[PDB]
Amino acid sequence: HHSENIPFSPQPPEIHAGSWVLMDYTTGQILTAGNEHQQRNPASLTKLMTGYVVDRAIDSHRITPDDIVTVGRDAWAKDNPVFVGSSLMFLKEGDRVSVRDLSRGLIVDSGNDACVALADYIAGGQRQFVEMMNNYAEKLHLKDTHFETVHGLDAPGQHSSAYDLAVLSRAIIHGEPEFYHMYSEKSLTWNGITQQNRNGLLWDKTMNVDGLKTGHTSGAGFNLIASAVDGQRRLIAVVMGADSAKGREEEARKLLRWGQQNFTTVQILHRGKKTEQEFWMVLPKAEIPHIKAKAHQRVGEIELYDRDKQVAHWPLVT
Repeated sequence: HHSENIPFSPQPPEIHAGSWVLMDYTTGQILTAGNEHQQRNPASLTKLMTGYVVDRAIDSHRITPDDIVTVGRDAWAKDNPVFVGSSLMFLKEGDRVSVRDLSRGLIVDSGNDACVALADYIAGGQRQFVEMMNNYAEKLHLKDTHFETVHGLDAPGQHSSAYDLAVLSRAIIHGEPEFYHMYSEKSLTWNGITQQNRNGLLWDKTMNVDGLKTGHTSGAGFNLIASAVDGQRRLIAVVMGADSAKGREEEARKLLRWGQQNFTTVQILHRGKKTEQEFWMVLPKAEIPHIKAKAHQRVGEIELYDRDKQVAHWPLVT
């Protein structure tokens, strides 16, 4: 399924980073969070939004992943100082490439060239694509978020928040199914060059992480967006401003592990003896044995209890 405060929530672990959000997928509920709204430069994480515009372009049928795109000199790292040092798909002017293979270059390689080529194809140009990136931050209520460039390079004005990126990540996971799946592909070969997905957590042999993206912000630490499944439930950990690359891996998997062991996401409501609503909730596992629920329409209300404390309330029907 996809949709204030968690009752009797155990104490959060201490988190060594600037900012953090651990969020539930089904509900969007924050399980824990520190300094989550502080404006911080996202660096390459801007590319989550870039992929999202591509996803939404496919979803509205304006493009298709089979569409054959021609690479302008725009999307070629030779002669563009904007690109040197940065990560690339290594496209050449005159290359004819699928939307799909450009989406893989974006995601798996974090290809800055690929962003430009997708941008020109999708909006007709770089600045119109950023207009769309800002329109989709505004639709999604990313109140701390503003973009300037299609790849996050040469963009000192751009900014986001741990919270906003949690929200954007949930929208990404909830979009086109085969788009999100490309975040889990471990490698891409393009024009004779093979490169590795930079998200180390994908190879973790203790979870099912199909996560998003890692990054770094000149003089503001190390950042991460992971997401993990366990059975029928998904968590999203954003970490920002960790000391070191090893920190953000350990802090992100410390968050997700504490999420996984101590909480569950459950179906409270459905169709029966008590609603018209289906309703899902994030609860501590220790709280599951303590939850109690005390013409066409009707006139009472349902009052959900955890132990002897009411938490939420909805009308009573039939």
